Amino acid sequence: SALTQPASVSGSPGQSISISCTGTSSDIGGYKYVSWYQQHPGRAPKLIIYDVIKRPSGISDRFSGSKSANTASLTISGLQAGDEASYYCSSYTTKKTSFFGPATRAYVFGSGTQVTVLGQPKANPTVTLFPPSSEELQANKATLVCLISDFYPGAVTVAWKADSSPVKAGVETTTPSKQSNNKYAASSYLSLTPEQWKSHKSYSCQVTHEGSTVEKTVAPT
Amino acid sequence: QVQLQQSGPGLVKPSQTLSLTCNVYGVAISNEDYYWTWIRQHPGKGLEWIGDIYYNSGTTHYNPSLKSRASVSVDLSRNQFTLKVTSVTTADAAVYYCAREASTKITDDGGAFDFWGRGTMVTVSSASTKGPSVFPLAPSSKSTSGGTAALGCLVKDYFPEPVTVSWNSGALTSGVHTFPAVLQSSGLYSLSSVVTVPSSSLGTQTYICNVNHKPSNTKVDKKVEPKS
Repeated sequence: SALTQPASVSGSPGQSISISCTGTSSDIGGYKYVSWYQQHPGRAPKLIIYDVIKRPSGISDRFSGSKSANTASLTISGLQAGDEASYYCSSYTTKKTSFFGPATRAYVFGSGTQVTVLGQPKANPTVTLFPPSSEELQANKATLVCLISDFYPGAVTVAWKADSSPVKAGVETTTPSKQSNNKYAASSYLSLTPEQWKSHKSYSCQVTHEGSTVEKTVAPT
Repeated sequence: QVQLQQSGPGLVKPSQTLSLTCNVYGVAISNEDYYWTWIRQHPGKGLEWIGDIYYNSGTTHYNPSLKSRASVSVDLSRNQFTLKVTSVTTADAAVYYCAREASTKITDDGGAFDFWGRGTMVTVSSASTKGPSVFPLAPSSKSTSGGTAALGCLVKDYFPEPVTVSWNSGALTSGVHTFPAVLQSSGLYSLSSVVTVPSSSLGTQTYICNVNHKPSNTKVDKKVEPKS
């Protein structure tokens, strides 16, 4: 029911890129009130185009848009790194509330298109590994915290080791999430007992990312 | 000019009634140029127009998708408007946006949503809420590299999302990083908030994190000192 849109479209810096929004006759094909919304992870949407072509006050000339038949287009020229977000097309439409009766006003949105920028410099993650606090140990809990910030692309591999041997049970690892600076962050958690914590020489957190590996190690002291 | 505040995030039980409020600033709702609209965004999905209201007409309009389970109200004493969705199911859980619909001319049927709100997160679960446990991630020789030192708060065992973490009452903003939460097998969320700071500020300058869990109405203040 939502307007048709490509899940993702990509382009290198400086070049133009086009995002097509396919609709119907009851909207876009019929009405002049098509608009575009930009949404970075994970703030609220912001208006960038309305009435097909017109830009709000404060938007750059880089963002242009057009319409033809039942399809609209958003053309971003002079592409930049900050133009990496989600883009939704919206349109005015009319619908029947009951089976019959006057057609009530409504709005329909698109599925959304993820714009990726090409040729961004790879970044190595800043890794941190916190041991269990005394307070947590007093509560009979124990959680090792492995934090992984500011890496690019958003592909990383985390592993946990007890002393020198790997461990799979008790491991909870977040999926990478986009930061404002277009880099990715993530975190991992190893839940143990105070017994496992105090009955081992060291615990380690390995982070593998594009040929680079980083192993951080904590110990019970 | 326009500024829209939504109510705090929340848990709502199945088959109960969701109710969200939106405070408008910088422009009157009684205005004639603007329809006032509700839109939700489901987790990992596109947007969905819920319904709107136009004051001068007094007419409200809704999306047939909600089977007439949604109603929009207005309160001029505070210049606010509210949404009410009844008999909620798991499919109504989402991030709810409130927006102003503005046209080019009154003659124009439609327009676009120029101004939006930050969004309130609404989770639909019969399970009860739970305030977070706040453990101090203390600075040490481990969370250090030369002139910089990382200290944080572990916000463990809480439900539902979200949680607002700050440091020193929203004063220290330089170097703060809050990671998204893990979803444990138990269903409870957990996240860490770490601030990176100078090394020569651990003994003297104090660091207090402030955790706010609105869904369960919990607010915790924790000081993170160097271990001793």
